[PDB]
Amino acid sequence: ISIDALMAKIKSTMMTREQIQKEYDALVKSSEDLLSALQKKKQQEEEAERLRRIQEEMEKER
Amino acid sequence: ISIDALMAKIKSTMMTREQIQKEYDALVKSSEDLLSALQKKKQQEEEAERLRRIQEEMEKER
Repeated sequence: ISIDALMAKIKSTMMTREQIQKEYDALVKSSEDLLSALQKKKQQEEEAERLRRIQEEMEKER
Repeated sequence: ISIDALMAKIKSTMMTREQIQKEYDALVKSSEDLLSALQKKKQQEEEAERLRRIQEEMEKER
């Protein structure tokens, strides 16, 4: 009766909460992947400029 | 740099997802408590009408 309508409403609200959780999870994963790429890019750029300076200090002596 | 802005944005989105999850959890608990009360009320009403009939069948014989 109003029990079965309310059971259906509880099931419908649980699905909405789960689907919204999944969309926010996908926003978080997307931003974290972009963050991971930028952190990697920063490590690579610092790595290269320190190594360039090591070669410049080696070429001054020769 | 844009790394720290993005770390803050990831932290802010995780808080929003958690707070929205909590509000939907409270809608589900609220509907489930109301469902529990109606199911209890239905069991009590069926219980009483069967017991009333048991007393009526006992009083017909006396």
